[PDB]
Amino acid sequence: EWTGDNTNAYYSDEVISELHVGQIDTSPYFCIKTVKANGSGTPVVACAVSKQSIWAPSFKELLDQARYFYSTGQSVRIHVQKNIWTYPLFVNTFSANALVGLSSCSATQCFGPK
Amino acid sequence: EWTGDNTNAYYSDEVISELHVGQIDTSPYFCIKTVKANGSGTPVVACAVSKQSIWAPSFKELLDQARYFYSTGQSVRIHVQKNIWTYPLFVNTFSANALVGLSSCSATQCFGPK
Amino acid sequence: EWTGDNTNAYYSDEVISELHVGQIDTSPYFCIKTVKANGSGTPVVACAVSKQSIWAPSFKELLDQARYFYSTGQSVRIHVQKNIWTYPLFVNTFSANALVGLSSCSATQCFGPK
Amino acid sequence: EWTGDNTNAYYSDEVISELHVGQIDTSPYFCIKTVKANGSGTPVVACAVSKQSIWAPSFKELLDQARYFYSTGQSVRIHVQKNIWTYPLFVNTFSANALVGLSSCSATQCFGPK
Amino acid sequence: EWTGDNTNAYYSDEVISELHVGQIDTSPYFCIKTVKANGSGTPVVACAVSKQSIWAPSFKELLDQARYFYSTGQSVRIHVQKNIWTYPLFVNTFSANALVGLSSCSATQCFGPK
Ligand SMILES: CC(=O)N[C@@H]1[C@@H](O)[C@H](O[C@@H]2O[C@H](CO)[C@H](O)[C@H](O[C@]3(C(=O)O)C[C@H](OC(C)=O)[C@@H](NC(C)=O)[C@H]([C@H](O)[C@H](O)CO)O3)[C@H]2O)[C@@H](CO)O[C@H]1O
Ligand SMILES: CC(=O)N[C@@H]1[C@@H](O)[C@H](O[C@@H]2O[C@H](CO)[C@H](O)[C@H](O[C@]3(C(=O)O)C[C@H](OC(C)=O)[C@@H](NC(C)=O)[C@H]([C@H](O)[C@H](O)CO)O3)[C@H]2O)[C@@H](CO)O[C@H]1O
Ligand SMILES: CC(=O)N[C@@H]1[C@@H](O)[C@H](O[C@@H]2O[C@H](CO)[C@H](O)[C@H](O[C@]3(C(=O)O)C[C@H](OC(C)=O)[C@@H](NC(C)=O)[C@H]([C@H](O)[C@H](O)CO)O3)[C@H]2O)[C@@H](CO)O[C@H]1O
Ligand SMILES: CC(=O)N[C@@H]1[C@@H](O)[C@H](O[C@@H]2O[C@H](CO)[C@H](O)[C@H](O[C@]3(C(=O)O)C[C@H](OC(C)=O)[C@@H](NC(C)=O)[C@H]([C@H](O)[C@H](O)CO)O3)[C@H]2O)[C@@H](CO)O[C@H]1O
Ligand SMILES: CC(=O)N[C@@H]1[C@@H](O)[C@H](O[C@@H]2O[C@H](CO)[C@H](O)[C@H](O[C@]3(C(=O)O)C[C@H](OC(C)=O)[C@@H](NC(C)=O)[C@H]([C@H](O)[C@H](O)CO)O3)[C@H]2O)[C@@H](CO)O[C@H]1O
Repeated sequence: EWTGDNTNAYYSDEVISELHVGQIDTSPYFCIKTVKANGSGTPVVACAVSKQSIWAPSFKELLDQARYFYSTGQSVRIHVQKNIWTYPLFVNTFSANALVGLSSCSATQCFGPK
Repeated sequence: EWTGDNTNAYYSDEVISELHVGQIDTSPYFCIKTVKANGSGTPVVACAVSKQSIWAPSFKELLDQARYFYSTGQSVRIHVQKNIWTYPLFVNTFSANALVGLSSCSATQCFGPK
Repeated sequence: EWTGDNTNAYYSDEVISELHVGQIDTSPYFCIKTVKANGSGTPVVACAVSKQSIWAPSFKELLDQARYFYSTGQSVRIHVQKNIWTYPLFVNTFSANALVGLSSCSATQCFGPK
Repeated sequence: EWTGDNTNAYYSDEVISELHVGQIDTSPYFCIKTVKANGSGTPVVACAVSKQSIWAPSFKELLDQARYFYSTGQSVRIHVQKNIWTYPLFVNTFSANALVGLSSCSATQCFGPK
Repeated sequence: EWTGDNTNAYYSDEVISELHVGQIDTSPYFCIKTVKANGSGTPVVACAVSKQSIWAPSFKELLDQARYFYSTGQSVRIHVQKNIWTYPLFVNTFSANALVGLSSCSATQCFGPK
């Protein structure tokens, strides 16, 4: 597997606008909400769950990176894999998207699989 | 279990006003006090204990996130489970509330379960 | 044991004024000096030593918390257990106090045991 | 092996201009892009992969250091070993350069091997 | 062993002016350069190597504390043990000094062994 697999999806020129940390079924997790830097479109929501999904190994790196980009408010590219979380109340509150990568998009092009 | 279970409690539009770190029964722990961003109402006190309660797996994530929101002063929703801690002097000093989640809040929304 | 045991000592409305990191007898350690926010009294010195004393598990959390409170200069309550470190040259340079807790302070109270 | 081995390459007076975090083959990884502080020349891209290459032990230290230099915008020397990554879609998105070191730069000389 | 032993050396009223991270012999390492806050004297160079020397247990604490004082720019006392590193290319790039302690300095004194 790779963040850049064509079976994953991404959204460019986004800003991380909200951050949540919690626990589910023994696993700490976090979710983020992103919106278009320019105010258009519909929010993207994605979550990472410790020790859950094939993306578990990157949980801490992604949590730290989401925090960094959340604090700067800079434009970024969000990489997700759809339809991963199945807990229905969790999905209704957040989404089924697993967060699988984060890329800066500084005044050029987003620096990630494209 | 889940942060968002309706058997937990939450308080929206709060700011983390105080922070404490210590140790109990060989466990590092921390506590936070939150108040409404507008100053109304009664403070909420909640703690996390690294090796105790079903919420122990999220100790480090919650500590880091509480430290972050404390440093920014921004509005949050705090999620707790009531009636968890049992050492009477500890409960007298802080509360029986276990901290189980933290969500950032906009002016109109909080990004977490409700 | 507990930070809040009445056999420990604490000092309210202190500012962390100095910070030192070193190694002793295979153990990284840190020491802080604190002085009353209003100028009265005598400095307090306390240290935490990795993998040494009953307070060992808290070493990392306390070091991180002391760094933060040191960086802000805010008024804190420092909790110690006296007469723990016995290395006489160490003691003479620093103190025999083990650091066992740190609490933020408001105008009227500090957020921790008393 | 050593960051400073003469079989590695380095580029002085660079500014980290992009940062990317993801996962590949069960391993967290990050990539950075740097450009000459004066705008001449062409960008340098290098990546670290937490579980891969002889440089894996330094993954966390390099990621932490990269994030700090990225946040300051200061001029740095980036040290790489060429021709390490082999997955073609990864190489063509980023490069085959393994990141092996990062040095601050004085106004006249960078603090590291040359 | 102790940071404060007779056989170690120290330099007061310094500022950490440069920082380098790398890897050698499978071990992450870092080096710092310090200069007198008042511009006088000769710079001090010292390194820490994760799996090497009797000071290896303090690697991460010294890294974090070096990074802290580097970002604040405040004046410090740097403690070293001389003639530790032996690989000639490394010593000639950096120094044979092992970093063994860091102490905050006020205008009149430093908070550490002397
Ligand atoms: C640039 C211009 O002249 N006019 C833009 C127009 O290009 C906008 O269309 C988007 O532009 C951005 C530029 O970075 C992207 O190219 C975007 O493509 C993606 C994206 O990177 O966000 C590709 C992505 O594809 C994949 C395989 O993941 C799309 N994701 C999915 C699941 O399909 C997303 C997604 O559709 C969008 O992000 C919105 O959700 O787009 C272009 O679509 C256009 C957008 O309003 O406005 C002009 O100003
Ligand atoms: C409520 C129920 O369904 N059954 C109760 C059960 O909860 C009672 O309480 C726990 O019993 C266990 C023994 O199996 C423990 O004694 C526990 O005490 C501690 C603990 O060691 O876990 C003491 C601890 O105090 C200190 C100084 O650390 C408490 N920590 C704090 C911060 O207060 C913890 C903590 O409250 C719990 O671990 C949270 O889950 O509890 C008892 O609370 C049990 C016996 O008293 O009987 C049942 O009927
Ligand atoms: C070299 C050989 O003996 N036979 C070749 C062989 O090149 C092809 O197999 C690939 O090439 C070698 C075989 O060991 C590489 O090790 C590579 O393995 C990885 C690895 O898992 O370590 C693949 C990995 O790709 C992914 C998606 O993770 C590479 N990672 C990246 C970011 O590119 C790493 C990495 O390059 C090295 O670990 C660097 O040290 O190598 C094998 O997949 C084989 C066709 O499969 O053809 C033979 O001729
Ligand atoms: C203006 C005036 O009235 N007096 C100063 C006078 O204080 C100077 O003496 C130096 O002052 C600084 C104050 O922090 C230090 O005390 C310095 O001593 C050390 C030091 O702490 O840096 C002690 C150290 O000793 C040991 C055993 O490590 C010395 N290190 C070594 C390996 O020998 C270092 C080192 O020699 C210096 O830091 C410079 O590299 O000095 C006092 O020497 C006095 C001379 O500077 O001039 C007046 O201005
Ligand atoms: C009695 C006699 O003949 N020699 C001893 C001897 O024990 C000491 O010399 C060390 O002994 C072995 C021989 O290699 C060590 O391996 C050491 O080499 C390294 C090491 O691997 O630990 C090499 C290393 O170089 C690299 C590229 O990693 C050195 N690291 C650096 C950054 O220079 C380290 C390092 O210098 C030491 O580990 C620090 O403790 O050493 C030989 O140096 C000799 C002291 O050097 O004392 C004699 O009694």
